[PDB]
Amino acid sequence: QEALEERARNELSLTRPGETFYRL
Amino acid sequence: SKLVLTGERHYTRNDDIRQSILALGQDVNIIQTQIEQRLPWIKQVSVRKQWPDELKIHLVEYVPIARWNDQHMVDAEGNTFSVPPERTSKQVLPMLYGPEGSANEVLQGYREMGQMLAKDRFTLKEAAMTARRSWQLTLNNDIKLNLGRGDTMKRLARFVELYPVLQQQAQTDGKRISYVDLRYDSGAAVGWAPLP
Repeated sequence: QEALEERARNELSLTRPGETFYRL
Repeated sequence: SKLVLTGERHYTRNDDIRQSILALGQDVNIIQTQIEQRLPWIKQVSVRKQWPDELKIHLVEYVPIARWNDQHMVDAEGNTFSVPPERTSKQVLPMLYGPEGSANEVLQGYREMGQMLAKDRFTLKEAAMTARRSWQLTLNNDIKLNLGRGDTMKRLARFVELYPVLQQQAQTDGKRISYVDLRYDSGAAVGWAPLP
């Protein structure tokens, strides 16, 4: 659930709407 | 029972020692243990008896480095103790959080991470480890960093390397950085807030 969000971001590069994504 | 206390008191009042001795209704071992048992912020206490009618008491307290969960406190060496909030609330300390046996583990993180962040003048206001061992930090400027379970150091370096470009970005659009989520291979997601 937090576990899910974590996977959502790390495995798929998902985001919440209204956030800015930067890659390094 | 005339009383002379030595030691670096910060939390223990005289009346705590008076009411621990009065509590028994004597022997130097019994009262040392009883001071221990009634004052949970005492780490060491030695009670030497002394003629005329004196009890000379040496007090060593725990010294909090942080609040622990909320009601409790943790010292540099991993000791978990509690002070009644009345005596604690003028203090400004970092907040550590963890599941109940984990102080030493959270503190170890807290040190490593706070130390890294210090090297570029970011300071840790809160650090929270979850049961899962996911880590969420709060900087003094109230930016929350979401570290997840992985390489927390590597993700924290990302934040530092990437912070300037966020601060000019925040400046431009006239908005504060609310959080930075580093649960990514190589990236970071940034949540914004209106300025206060």
